Amino acid sequence: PETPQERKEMASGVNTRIDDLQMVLNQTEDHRQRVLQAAAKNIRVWFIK
Amino acid sequence: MIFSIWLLAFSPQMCEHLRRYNIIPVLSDILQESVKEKVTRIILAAFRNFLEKSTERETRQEYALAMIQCKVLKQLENLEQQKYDDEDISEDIKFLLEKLGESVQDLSSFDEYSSELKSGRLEWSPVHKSEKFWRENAVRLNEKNYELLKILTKLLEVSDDPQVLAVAAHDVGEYVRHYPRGKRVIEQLGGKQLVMNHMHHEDQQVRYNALLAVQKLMVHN
Repeated sequence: PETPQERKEMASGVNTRIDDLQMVLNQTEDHRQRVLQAAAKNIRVWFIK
Repeated sequence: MIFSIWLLAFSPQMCEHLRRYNIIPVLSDILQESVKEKVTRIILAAFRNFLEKSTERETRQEYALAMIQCKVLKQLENLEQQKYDDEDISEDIKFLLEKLGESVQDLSSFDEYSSELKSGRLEWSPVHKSEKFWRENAVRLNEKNYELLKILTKLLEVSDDPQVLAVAAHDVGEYVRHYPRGKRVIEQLGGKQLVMNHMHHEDQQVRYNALLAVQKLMVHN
């Protein structure tokens, strides 16, 4: 944007998006770790089976 | 016993009356769990008799819906890859796969989808998992000034039921997945915050679908 005020409006959008993304990403990574951990139990059993 | 059930299933009058006994659930469990070709054949024959002989298209749809819900279509697809000494098994599989395919086409109607949303019946009706529906129809949710999205977000605001919540989140996810312009619409409805709350819901089924939905909302500008 062309002015400090329009840049502030864009930055409010960015600050919103980046926080939201990081909150989702934290839970995304945590969920990946649960999925991996569940499978890391199961591989032993599943390999045998 | 199932040969006796198959005899009952032959007559249209009995096909309408016997619905009360929950036959398709029980016989679908047996069809999934039991290996024997005899049992398999006579169940597929009973199912064919139900969808052929029922007095109503609605009774056929009730049976076919119960079969689809009871994972019968997935089992039929596996049974199509399995092979037999009696081709009547394969013809009954093809007949059922076609009649359940028609039931999926009926269920894939945007009017049925709309009716289920308006009725709040967000209960994993197979419409929700119809990739064909979402891929080819997701733009339709914009109708009547975005009325179906207003319902989905209102259900994510109002509902206690984890099924209704998980399903409404799933629907928001598929809406974005097949109509990316819809991200801005969900943001205009505030619905991003509802799925961002429900990713912390007490039920993992809600958490999972809410996580998928917020992830699709957040996937790109």
